[PDB]
Amino acid sequence: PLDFTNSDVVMGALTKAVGRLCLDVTGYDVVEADETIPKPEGPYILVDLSLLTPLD
Amino acid sequence: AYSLLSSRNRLIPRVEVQCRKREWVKTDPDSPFLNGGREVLYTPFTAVECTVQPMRGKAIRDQNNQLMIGGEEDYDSYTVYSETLLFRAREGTEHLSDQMLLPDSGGGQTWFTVMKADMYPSSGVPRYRYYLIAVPVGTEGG
Amino acid sequence: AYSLLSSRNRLIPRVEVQCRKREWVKTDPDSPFLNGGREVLYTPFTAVECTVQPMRGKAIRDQNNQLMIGGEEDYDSYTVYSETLLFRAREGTEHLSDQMLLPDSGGGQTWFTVMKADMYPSSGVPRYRYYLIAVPVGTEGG
Amino acid sequence: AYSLLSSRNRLIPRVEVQCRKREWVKTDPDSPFLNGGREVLYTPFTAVECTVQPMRGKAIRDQNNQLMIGGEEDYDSYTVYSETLLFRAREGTEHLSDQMLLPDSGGGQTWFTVMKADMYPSSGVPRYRYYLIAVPVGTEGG
Amino acid sequence: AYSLLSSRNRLIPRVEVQCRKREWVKTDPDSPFLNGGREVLYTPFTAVECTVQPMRGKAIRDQNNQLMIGGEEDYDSYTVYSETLLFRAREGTEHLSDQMLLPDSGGGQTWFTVMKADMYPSSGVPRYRYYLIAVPVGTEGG
Amino acid sequence: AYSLLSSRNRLIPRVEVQCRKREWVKTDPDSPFLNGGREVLYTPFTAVECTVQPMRGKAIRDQNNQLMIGGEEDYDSYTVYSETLLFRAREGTEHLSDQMLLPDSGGGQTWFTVMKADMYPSSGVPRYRYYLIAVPVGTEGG
Amino acid sequence: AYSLLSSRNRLIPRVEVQCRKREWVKTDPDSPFLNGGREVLYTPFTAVECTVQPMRGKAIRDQNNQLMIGGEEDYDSYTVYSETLLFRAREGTEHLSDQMLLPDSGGGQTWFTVMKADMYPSSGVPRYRYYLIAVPVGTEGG
Repeated sequence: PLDFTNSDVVMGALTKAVGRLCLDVTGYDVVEADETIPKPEGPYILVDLSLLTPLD
Repeated sequence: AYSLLSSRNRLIPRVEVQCRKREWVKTDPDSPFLNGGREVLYTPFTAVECTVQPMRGKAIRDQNNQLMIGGEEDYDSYTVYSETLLFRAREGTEHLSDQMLLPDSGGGQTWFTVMKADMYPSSGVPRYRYYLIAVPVGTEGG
Repeated sequence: AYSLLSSRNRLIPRVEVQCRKREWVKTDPDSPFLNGGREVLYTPFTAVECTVQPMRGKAIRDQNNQLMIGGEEDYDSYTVYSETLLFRAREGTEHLSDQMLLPDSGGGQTWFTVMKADMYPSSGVPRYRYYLIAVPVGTEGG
Repeated sequence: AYSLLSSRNRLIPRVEVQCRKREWVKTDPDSPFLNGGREVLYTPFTAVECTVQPMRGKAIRDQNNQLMIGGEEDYDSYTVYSETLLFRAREGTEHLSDQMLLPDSGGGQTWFTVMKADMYPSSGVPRYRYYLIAVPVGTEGG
Repeated sequence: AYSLLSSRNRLIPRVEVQCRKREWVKTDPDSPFLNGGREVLYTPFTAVECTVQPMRGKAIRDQNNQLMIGGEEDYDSYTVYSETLLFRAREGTEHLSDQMLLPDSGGGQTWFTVMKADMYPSSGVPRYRYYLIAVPVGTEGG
Repeated sequence: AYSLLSSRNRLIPRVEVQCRKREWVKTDPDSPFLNGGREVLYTPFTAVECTVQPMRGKAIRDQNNQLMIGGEEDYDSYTVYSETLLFRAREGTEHLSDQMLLPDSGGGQTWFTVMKADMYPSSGVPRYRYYLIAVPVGTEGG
Repeated sequence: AYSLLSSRNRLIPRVEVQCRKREWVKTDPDSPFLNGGREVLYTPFTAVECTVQPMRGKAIRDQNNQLMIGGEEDYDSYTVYSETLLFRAREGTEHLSDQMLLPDSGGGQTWFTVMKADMYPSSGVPRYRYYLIAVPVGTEGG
């Protein structure tokens, strides 16, 4: 009954948090690296989770 | 104007092949991304008559089974002459490249994705040449 | 002197194509730069008779749709034989390279920019060969 | 349809060769790995009629004995035309590439592993071309 | 000995072209350098009969207008067959390479500098082949 | 089966050449190494009839005298057609590659070491092609 | 055996050329080096009949005048067919490569050094092919 939010939930929600703030400020369009699509029209931003570091 | 080439051949055998068009769509309701949960929509069709031929050389990238650090991966390709019009992907749109189903070196059947299409707009006769690469095993391409 | 080649062919079909000349101009009143807000001026015209043909190989840079980190970009090219004179860009001037409209692999129509022009000044007959590259999708070249 | 090529030749001599299919299996009872102690299972067979030919150039990687920091290693290869169907490896399965026994430059006999197979699905006649590379001396390949 | 090639052709048209020899001189009175303020001296002349032809391929370095970080630069070249003797530069001397004026892809006329000259001393007939590269726009070469 | 090629030619002259087989042996009594003080044992013989030809190109590695930081070193090679069987080295054994004595560009005679041997097991006729490289001057190869 | 090629041609003109053999010697009395003050000894001679031809391509290293950071250097080369035997350098000796005097692109005459010699020991007829490179201007080679 003592539940929580495991790693998978936090990691996936961090991308969307970055995605919304980029859209809401710059006014550009957003896209991730996870799946490939034909290049959109107009300015846009690409998001990628390049690296991840643990603390021992 | 061309006359002989504007008609179907009567010496070399030709076969028909199956194909399928491809689009994509966004599924996630709240994700702010154009990608969302991408999905592909298919609509089948066939080519009137086609000729299939393999790569001519033996270059290391044209071999069928390739040794990688994971395991003996798989690769195939072809060159096709056809009288049907097939389209590649176009940017700023939701259309993807057409695919068509052909036999492979492992004895099965798999989908090949159109990569290069050749046309002669000034001649008039509808004869085309395509270059195809087999979809990665276990996926539906991109 | 050449006689047969100094006249129009009567066996191979030829077509006319549309073109357009290109200049550029500075618009910003106060910017100290030659660039300013660049603009291009067009003046249309047509080529008397032309023949269009595609690239012969299958080299990775000659394929139509290319996979980049952003998405499946687009590329096209041609080789054209014509009896009209078309010019490339010249430095220290305001003239840009001529462009001409031709069909593409995606089924549409787009502008191609002249990159290489071949001439035979010592022969006399006005027959030329050009090499063209499709303008990037969503822009008007440079 | 093809008629002459759908029958066996009557001018150029052809020979039969021996082959063997290959699978693999896991032996370790407690190891958590798909590899385990790998083993290969064989099932012999023969090709109806074949033609063997050597590499045409003299490129450094096509020479027979090669100088490495350890010692004069060994290398061989061939190109084979055959009317039997041989298969390469397929991923996500337990099947490996077929092998066939041929003479080598050292006077002995060794196994060659199929690497590239060419087929013409639209023609119909069962004529194939293969490219083979000799198994490393002292092992049974991979 | 050669007879037919020792006479002027009577089927293919040929044209004459203009040329100019080139030296150099030091002008600074006090500078200790061989360069000084370099100057070039010219002496015009003409070639008896010549044939001009363009480069055959489409390699990136043979295209006419090239994209650099500054702007769309200009480039041209030719291959010339002639019965006049033209000389390249010689070291330890004050002589430079001969130049000759030919039409370009931009519709104008510019000077081309001789880079490679071919001769057949053992044959006797005075027929030569040259390879030329257009002088950079806005300068007189080197 | 082949008939004409199964007999000796009667138009092109052919010559016989001398050869010698090569093994190796360990001499040091106490050294723990397989190498020890290596020695080579020879057993002479001759080839029935052979044809010698030089390399066709002019690539920098095929030139005879080469400029190195030490001095103008020496290099030679050939292509030989023969009806005698010659063997390359085989691993895990004490046999080395056969050698045969041929004239060189310096006017002398030196030993060439077999590097590539071509055979056609499915044809039957005993005709072979070899590629040879001259032993380094002052040594007996490896 | 060859008959026609064992006699001098009667259609294509051929010319004789001059040559000179080359050795070297040590002059310093006290220097401990094999080099000492090197000197070269010459002994002239001539070739019976020869044919001279230039390089066929236009590769950057085959052009006559080359642009270096110092100045427009000079380069020339040839391919020669001859019935005289000329030798390259041999190691562990005091003999150097033969040289022969031929016309150059600058209108003068200079010495060319033999670099590659081709022979057909199994044929018998004394016909050879050489490849030559012009000595650096201002020196006598090496």
